[PDB]
Amino acid sequence: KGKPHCSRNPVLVRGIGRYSRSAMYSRKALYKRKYAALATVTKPVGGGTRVVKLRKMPRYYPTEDVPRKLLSHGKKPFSQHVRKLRASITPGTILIILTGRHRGKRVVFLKQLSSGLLLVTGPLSLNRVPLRRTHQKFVIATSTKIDISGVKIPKHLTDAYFKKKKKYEITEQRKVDQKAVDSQILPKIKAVPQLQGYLRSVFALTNGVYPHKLVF
Amino acid sequence: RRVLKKNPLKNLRIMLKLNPYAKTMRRNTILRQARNHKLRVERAAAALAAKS
Amino acid sequence: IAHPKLGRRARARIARGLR
Amino acid sequence: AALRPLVKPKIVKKRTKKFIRHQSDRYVKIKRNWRKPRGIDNRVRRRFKGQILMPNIGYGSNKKTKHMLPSGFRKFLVHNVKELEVLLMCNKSYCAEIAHNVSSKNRKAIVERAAQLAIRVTNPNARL
Amino acid sequence: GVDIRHNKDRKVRRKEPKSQDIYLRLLVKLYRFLARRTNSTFNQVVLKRLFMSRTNRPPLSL
Amino acid sequence: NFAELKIKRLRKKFAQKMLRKARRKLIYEKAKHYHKEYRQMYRTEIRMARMARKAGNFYVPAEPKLAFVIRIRGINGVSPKVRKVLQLLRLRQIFNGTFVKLNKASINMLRIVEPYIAWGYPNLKSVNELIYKRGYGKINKKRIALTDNTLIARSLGKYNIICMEDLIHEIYTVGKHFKEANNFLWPFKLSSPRGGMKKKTTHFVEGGDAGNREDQINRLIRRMN
Amino acid sequence: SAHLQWMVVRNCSSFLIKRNKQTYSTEPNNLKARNSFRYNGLIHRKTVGVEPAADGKGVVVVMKRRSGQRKPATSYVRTTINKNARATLSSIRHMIRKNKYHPDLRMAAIRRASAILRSQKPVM
Amino acid sequence: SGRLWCKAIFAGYKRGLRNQREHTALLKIEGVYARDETEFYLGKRCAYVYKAKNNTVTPGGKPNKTRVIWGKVTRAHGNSGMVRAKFRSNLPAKAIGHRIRVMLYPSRI
RNA sequence: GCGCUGGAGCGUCGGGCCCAUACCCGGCCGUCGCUGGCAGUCGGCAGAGCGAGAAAGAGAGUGGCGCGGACGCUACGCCGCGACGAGUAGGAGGGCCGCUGCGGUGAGCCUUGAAGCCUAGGGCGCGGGCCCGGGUGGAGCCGCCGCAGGUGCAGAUCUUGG
Ligand SMILES: [Mg+2]
Ligand SMILES: [Mg+2]
Ligand SMILES: [Mg+2]
Ligand SMILES: [Mg+2]
Ligand SMILES: [Mg+2]
Ligand SMILES: [Mg+2]
Ligand SMILES: [Mg+2]
Ligand SMILES: [Mg+2]
Ligand SMILES: [Mg+2]
Ligand SMILES: [Mg+2]
Repeated sequence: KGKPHCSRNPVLVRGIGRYSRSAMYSRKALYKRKYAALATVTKPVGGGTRVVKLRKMPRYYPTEDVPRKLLSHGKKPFSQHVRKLRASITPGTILIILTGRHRGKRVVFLKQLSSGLLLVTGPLSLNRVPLRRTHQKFVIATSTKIDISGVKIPKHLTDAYFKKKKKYEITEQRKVDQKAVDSQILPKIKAVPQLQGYLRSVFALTNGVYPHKLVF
Repeated sequence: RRVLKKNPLKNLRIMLKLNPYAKTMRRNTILRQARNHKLRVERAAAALAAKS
Repeated sequence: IAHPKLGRRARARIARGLR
Repeated sequence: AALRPLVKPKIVKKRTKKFIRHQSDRYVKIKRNWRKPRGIDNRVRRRFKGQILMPNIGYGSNKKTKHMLPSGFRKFLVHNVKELEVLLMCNKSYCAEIAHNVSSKNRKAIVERAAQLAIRVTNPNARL
Repeated sequence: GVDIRHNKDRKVRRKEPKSQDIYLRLLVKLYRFLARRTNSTFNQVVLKRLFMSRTNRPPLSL
Repeated sequence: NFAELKIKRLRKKFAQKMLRKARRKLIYEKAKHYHKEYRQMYRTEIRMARMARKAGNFYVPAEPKLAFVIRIRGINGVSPKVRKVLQLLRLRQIFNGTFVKLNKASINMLRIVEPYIAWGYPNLKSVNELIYKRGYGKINKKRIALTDNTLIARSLGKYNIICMEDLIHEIYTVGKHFKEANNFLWPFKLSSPRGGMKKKTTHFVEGGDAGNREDQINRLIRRMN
Repeated sequence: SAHLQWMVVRNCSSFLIKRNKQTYSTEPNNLKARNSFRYNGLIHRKTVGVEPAADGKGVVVVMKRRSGQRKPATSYVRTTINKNARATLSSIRHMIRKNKYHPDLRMAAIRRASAILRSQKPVM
Repeated sequence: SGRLWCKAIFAGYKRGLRNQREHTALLKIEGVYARDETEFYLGKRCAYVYKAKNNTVTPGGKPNKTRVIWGKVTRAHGNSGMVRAKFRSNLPAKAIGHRIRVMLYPSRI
């Protein structure tokens, strides 16, 4: 055969190519690419040979069975969905957690996980925030970001790494990774004046404070 | 059985099935609009440079 | 060509043309 | 483990409260059973606003989930053990109901027979 | 609403014989199958006359 | 053997597949030609107006031949003469719409039902949107959604109407077989006008909605569709 | 015949039983035990039947022969099958399919045989 | 360590002059009094918190007497910042003129 | 009505907003129409279709290993599309709505407890009403197919009794 190649049509919009059928015919160079024209196993037994059948008939039959459903096309499983993030969420930004046990605290955002969740972590020395997953919707993103393009997060932590197992116990690797990422995050945030205190502080609403009017 | 009618003005492939020429029309209009947009941007930039 | 009765030979020839 | 039905649909009922007959609270001689009024100036009959609703056809529940118990089966009255073998094939859709006139000793045999035949009984321990 | 009058919205034509004669119903079943699975309207006319009552099919003389 | 039956049925399926593809190319090119005709028609009126103005004379545009009529008033309290014409216009429910060609008979009919209707001259975009979204077809005196070209083709094929684009073309530029196509089109069930009617009871001339809204009917359609 | 008898039995037989929006048929040779022209066990020239055996184990299969249509005493032959579930299902499947003996209800017979087999085993 | 929800007042049901539909509720969120400012609160989670006689289960903590009726904010209602909300169960009329929490975790910023 | 006077009055008006069982889409029920489709479950006695814009045959003949395949179909049954749903007097149809007795039928129920009655119990059916749970009762009772009627009460200054 031949080595697989990428599509010759740049995508204009979703479902529409930039080149028409005849133009793509020329790009494919189809003018010179014309073409024209299991169930039984033998086993020795000490007798003779037995013809054993795999996938035998069912031992039991239910009183009745449901009919097969119709066939759809766009209902893909969650493992292969396309994940999107809000325009205000970039690596190195500051987030406000509102739902979990660490509600109202300001946290540093690292990256988007393969499960669609935000891999967030604050300096545990500052606001007691470990390497924790969080949902994009359940998080408020503010207009204060740091440039973490020069840091390297470990690549051995993923959704399976953060997946719950089954009293909870902290493993040694969690502490090792937390120290490894803190040693790269904390010195960077300390460059910005009065940033450690802001992260230590929490978010709360007083009288006369309205989210629609205020901009973060 | 009953077929759920999908709006050709919203859906793309439904519109193409009813009228294949919509694909070529919607390709041409996007390319024309993008080309006109970049021409106007270039003309505005040239005019600003001349004024400067 | 699209007419079934009178386009049979034309469709036959274009089919051969694809081959 | 309880014998689950073949399919457990989401039973939705358009109306849950019964249709109270007009002026059944006012009098004791009027029973709660509904009767359509034929009065010339009857307030309910002309369905005035804020009055007693009338049992129209539109209150008919879905045919797929009609006569269905909350457990997902359909009641079937059973008198003797011989009638249980009828529901042997209709195991995953229909349950069995023991008649009020069934004696205790025969009810025990019916319950144990249904247990062998994997047939749900609404009242397996009625009298004991 | 709609400006539709329902005086004649229901057809009065028959769909089955008004008799419990099992032999007639068996013949009705046979011609029902023939009428719905053949392109000849003769079976349909026979089916209609089978549905018709006693007085609508007078005894034809020799 | 069955070796020749299998290849024969494969050839038959391939033959009808080629026929379908040829039909698809046909309707594609017909749609292209209709687009060209639309461009010519749109530019011709402007060009004729320009050449008249530059010479100093006037150019009376061709009087419109197609109109869209909407029933804006309810069933209750209608004169028998008015309701009969409403039935003849297939406007039974409120906010029901239809296309009517213009002539001496049609204009008089619209005049005699003027208080209860709102009619105007739809444009190409209005016809496109109404046919694609609210356009159904009367197939075997039923109401079938036009989700495929075969539904139109099986009923209007003998009138050289094979695709929805041909149907829209005849509706906009009234052809010989306009009556059959319009009668095939089910009356349009338009929703309530978003934003509200200015005044239902009074004529559009006196600030109401009923009457001859010549080119303003497109604004009504954009929010009723 | 068959349809001639059905037009009488469909709403008059003693085996017929109607209650709770449901109707059944308690005839001795009715698979699925429901009143239908397909599964009636008395109005057909050829009929199959799946019943539990006299002992608490095995399944007896009843078949109606061809000659003695009017001789009920010899009209039915009863064969007792006492083996594993898979073998019993295969035996009944072969008995109906390869003999072409009323192949309309072979699956219903298999379902009934499986149901009887699972009922005969001790219940936890 | 403070409030994380906006304050709202349960003004009433979605009602006409002589009729009311109980499946929709009218909420007056404090601070916002215009349509151009009520856009932010669309899609938020609105919860009505109330106490009861006997204890009930509380997620992530000891059971207590507090109960809520969750709901969402559908769309704006009028030019005065009033908003419409739909709850899982229709709000009882006892809550007329009472505080309803409007959360922030259904964020869109 | 409270009240209202840089109107919450009067005349001409512009945006925005409010809601009917009205209109658009969607779910469910029923009616009507297509007097529509299904006997084709035609399987090692085999080959899986007649949705397709175009009147008619996946028609035949003469010469050049593995033993397998879900439901269905009470045809008075099942299934698919559309449109419609007001109602007095009045008419028609369906009642697996209700009562009493008769002919058949359930190897029906029943002193290991029937009818009747009560019940803050579990339900079903839109509805007529019905099936189970608990208490008293001590001797009869019901389902299906047909037949028959002295067969259903809120009234009648209704009759009797309380
Ligand atoms: Mg009156
Ligand atoms: Mg209506
Ligand atoms: Mg009539
Ligand atoms: Mg009026
Ligand atoms: Mg609006
Ligand atoms: Mg009516
Ligand atoms: Mg009597
Ligand atoms: Mg009481
Ligand atoms: Mg005594
Ligand atoms: Mg009385």
